[PDB]
Amino acid sequence: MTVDFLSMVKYTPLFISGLIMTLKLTFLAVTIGVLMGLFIALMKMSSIKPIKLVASSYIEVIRGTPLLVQLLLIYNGLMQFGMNIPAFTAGVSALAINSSAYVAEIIRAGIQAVDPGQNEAARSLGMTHAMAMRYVIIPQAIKNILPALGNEFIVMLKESAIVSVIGFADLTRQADIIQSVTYRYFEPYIIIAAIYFVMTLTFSKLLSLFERRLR
Amino acid sequence: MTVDFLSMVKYTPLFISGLIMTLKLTFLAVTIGVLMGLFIALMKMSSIKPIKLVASSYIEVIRGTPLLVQLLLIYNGLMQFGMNIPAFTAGVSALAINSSAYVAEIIRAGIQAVDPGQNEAARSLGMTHAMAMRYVIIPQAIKNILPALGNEFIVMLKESAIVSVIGFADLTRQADIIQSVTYRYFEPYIIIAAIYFVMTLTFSKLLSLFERRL
Amino acid sequence: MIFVNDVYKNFGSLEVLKGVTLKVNKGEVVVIIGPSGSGKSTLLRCINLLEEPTKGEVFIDGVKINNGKVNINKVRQKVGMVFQHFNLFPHLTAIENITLAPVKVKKMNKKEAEELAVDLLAKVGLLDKKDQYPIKLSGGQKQRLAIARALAMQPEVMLFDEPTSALDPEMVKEVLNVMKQLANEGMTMVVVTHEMGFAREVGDRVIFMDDGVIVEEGTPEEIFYRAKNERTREFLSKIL
Amino acid sequence: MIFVNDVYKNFGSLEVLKGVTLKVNKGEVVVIIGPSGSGKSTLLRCINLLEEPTKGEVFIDGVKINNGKVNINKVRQKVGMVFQHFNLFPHLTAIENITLAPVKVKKMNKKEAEELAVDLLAKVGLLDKKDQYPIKLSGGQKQRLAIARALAMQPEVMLFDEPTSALDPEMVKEVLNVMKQLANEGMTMVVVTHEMGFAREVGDRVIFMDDGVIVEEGTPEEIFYRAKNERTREFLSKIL
Ligand SMILES: Nc1ncnc2c1ncn2[C@@H]1O[C@H](COP(=O)(O)OP(=O)(O)OP(=O)(O)O)[C@@H](O)[C@H]1O
Ligand SMILES: Nc1ncnc2c1ncn2[C@@H]1O[C@H](COP(=O)(O)OP(=O)(O)OP(=O)(O)O)[C@@H](O)[C@H]1O
Ligand SMILES: NC(=[NH2+])NCCC[C@H](N)C(=O)O
Ligand SMILES: NC(=[NH2+])NCCC[C@H](N)C(=O)O
Ligand SMILES: [Mg+2]
Ligand SMILES: [Mg+2]
Repeated sequence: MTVDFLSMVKYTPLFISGLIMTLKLTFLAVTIGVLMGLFIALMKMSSIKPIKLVASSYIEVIRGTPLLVQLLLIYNGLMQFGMNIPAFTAGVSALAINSSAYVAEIIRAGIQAVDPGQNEAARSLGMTHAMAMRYVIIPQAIKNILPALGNEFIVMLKESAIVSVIGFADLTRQADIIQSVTYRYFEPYIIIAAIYFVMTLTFSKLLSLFERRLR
Repeated sequence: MTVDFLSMVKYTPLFISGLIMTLKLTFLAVTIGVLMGLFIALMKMSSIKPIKLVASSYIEVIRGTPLLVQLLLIYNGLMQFGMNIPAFTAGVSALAINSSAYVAEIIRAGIQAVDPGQNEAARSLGMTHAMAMRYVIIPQAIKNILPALGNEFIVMLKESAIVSVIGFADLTRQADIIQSVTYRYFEPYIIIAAIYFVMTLTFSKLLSLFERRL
Repeated sequence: MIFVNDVYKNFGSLEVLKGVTLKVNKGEVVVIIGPSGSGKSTLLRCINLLEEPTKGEVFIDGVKINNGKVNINKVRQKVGMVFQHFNLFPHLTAIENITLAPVKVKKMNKKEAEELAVDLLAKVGLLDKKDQYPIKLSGGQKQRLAIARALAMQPEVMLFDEPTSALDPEMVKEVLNVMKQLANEGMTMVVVTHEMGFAREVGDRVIFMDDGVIVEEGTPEEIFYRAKNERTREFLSKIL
Repeated sequence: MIFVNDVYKNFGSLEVLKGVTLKVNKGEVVVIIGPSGSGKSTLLRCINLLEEPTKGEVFIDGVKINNGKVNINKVRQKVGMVFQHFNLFPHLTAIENITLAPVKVKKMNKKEAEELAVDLLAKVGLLDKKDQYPIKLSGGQKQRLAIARALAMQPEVMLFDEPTSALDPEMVKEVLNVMKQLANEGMTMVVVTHEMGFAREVGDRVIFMDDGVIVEEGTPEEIFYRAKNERTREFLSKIL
């Protein structure tokens, strides 16, 4: 018809509920994606060729391949095996895996980014690779890593909107729900985009602010 | 049932048709996103405060907000205005817009990446900002920008899978089609992943090589 | 010709110049020395307005250049600058580096520009490198090319911001010599340097700066052999 | 004590060391000089195996250390290294920087380590900085701290890779002095430097390298006044 944002007001509980769900989804995935990611990174550092090969292949394949395809592969692709996994666990799984790959890379690069002189001094003072790692390199790598993790989360908020297509009731899914009762798609989409934007800004502000204290 | 990849073979033309469609979608989207993107960057360089403000707001909103939501905003959100834009024009528009913001940032950053000494020397020799830009800075900025454009395209290939949800016959949509006739989702999805992967590798090699050449 | 008048410069909370005054006339070679972070390069860079004073004014040829009421390009045409890190244009050949500005700024005829350039290349001993790109040059060669480039605009004063400090030790003399030759030809020069030999040999006047202020100045022999001030003697005792 | 035997080093297509041999006995102060890119620092770094020879061997205390048939950490316990760019551990305080290796490598008791550290800090004139962080120290103070740290492992030889090249001029002497003190105390030293004064004052031997080879060596006065070889002469003439 013509635009009516006031009609949208009454749907606030749906928007807020969608938001909380986007939060819940992204947090859990990213959290799991980190623990997995750390584990994947450790594997890629193994001298044992098979393990490093598997970590590299995992990482490469996951980053080199669309998140959507991974989502559907878990959700639709598993049905024919007598699997009926809920939308939530599908989204969480897919996002956590995707994130695990990107996080693994983040760790490798946070380590590669500490000046190689540090390792040189550590070793020159008689320290083994292990000791140099524990007392010198890893503590600094960590300060490289934390801000890029914080950034991963922000990116994953936007990314998680994709579990809407699987019918999970995130912030994006709301626009379907609402339109079913209003026949209006435009206004709730604008509102949802706006919520995504404000979230992005909020967390971005925090993170950089966090980075400066850190450094 | 249990996995059967050989059954999948006869469906080769569908994968190929989908693949070709992802390419055409992505080439056209990025291409438009670049031309648009160059224009947006130029605006943000304008001294006229309103225009820089508009370009800044545009960039910020688009990058801080999900591509999906933009797609649906165009496709679904416009229907109620008596609009029935195809899945294709919707997808191309969404992708070109998203890409335009990211490219504007790439450009700004490729310029910011040339050592400030170059500009200082240019001006110190009497050259105006315009002359320093045309003869010294821009030629170097470009060499910064091209590899990141090349990388933008590669990212957009993966991104473009998202127009499948809008019913566009891309590489990802095929898995629906095939399963409607096979009841198999897994195998066509694996095959699709393989194809995205090989595309990504191929283009990564090629760009990197071109990069190695600059 | 050059008149920096009681300037101050701050980068944020960092106070770099704290009331500095410098006058230089045609033909002088003025050399600025002092401990690191004392503000030497910042003063130098105020003269051609690559830095803008927070207060104070800079006049060239008697006209104020930091009041926004002047064409700064015409000003920088007269006031050349040679940079610690060369700032050669990497996509341009040696001659092209040299001829770019005369052709584009002065609108010189191209054959003429090419001839100017070959003269300058010949002078700084780089003629056989005219079609080479900066990448292929050593540090010494790069700085000599940069000097040629600045000379091509025929400025009335040359500013040198520590032109040999990024050079390897085997490479310093060849740049300093070119500088000396310019001094011997009457070129007006303001040089910031860590090479005290240059100040001794060709400086007409040596300025000693400490903590954002000029604390002592005089002829080379005054500063290096008869310095009145305590800070000057101290700095020199650590350096010489 | 140290025997580098006909070593070669290449980084890809770049040939850096092209057959170099160096012997140093207990108590010598050997100084390596030469034009940039001649391989000085790479030779230096072959001694404690921070670089691995492509060919040739290095023996310390008569045992070969580049055949993988040795505990390399224990080797590096004996051979200290001082870096051009300090390589201080930023997250560790001064004392902590010093005591880190003895406690974790030698398993020294923490009070013993702390006492060692305060002796070394007093020695290099940094006692009032014991609890400070590297970011608060000047270049001179940083390099003196790094030296304290290396000494804390009580090595039998100290390697210095251009330890003042990144220092401001007013800051060189204080580091050189510490080095000289070590030389006067019989410490075995291999120093790559651009500061010829150090070689003059306490060097036992000067090694001149050019294009990946040792082209001439001798005592400091032999090299600085009576250099036989043309390359040595050329280099010294651009340098002295
Ligand atoms: N454009 C800038 N923005 C912020 N800080 C700056 C800028 N230019 C210089 N500084 C800082 O101001 C201080 C003064 O530097 P300057 O180079 O003028 O001192 P200097 O006496 O020439 O030192 P040196 O002999 O080490 O070159 C330095 O700490 C420098 O890092
Ligand atoms: N680990 C490395 N990887 C790649 N290249 C290296 C490495 N170490 C040294 N090089 C290169 O090998 C060459 C030899 O450098 P080296 O430092 O041995 O010479 P140098 O005589 O110490 O020169 P300078 O006096 O300028 O330090 C240099 O060009 C350097 O860039
Ligand atoms: N964890 C991440 N940052 N993932 C980024 C995903 C990028 C893109 N949307 C894709 O699916 O390939
Ligand atoms: N042109 C781009 N690179 N876009 C990246 C999009 C990232 C993410 N999938 C989003 O929609 O927010
Ligand atoms: Mg300076
Ligand atoms: Mg070196």
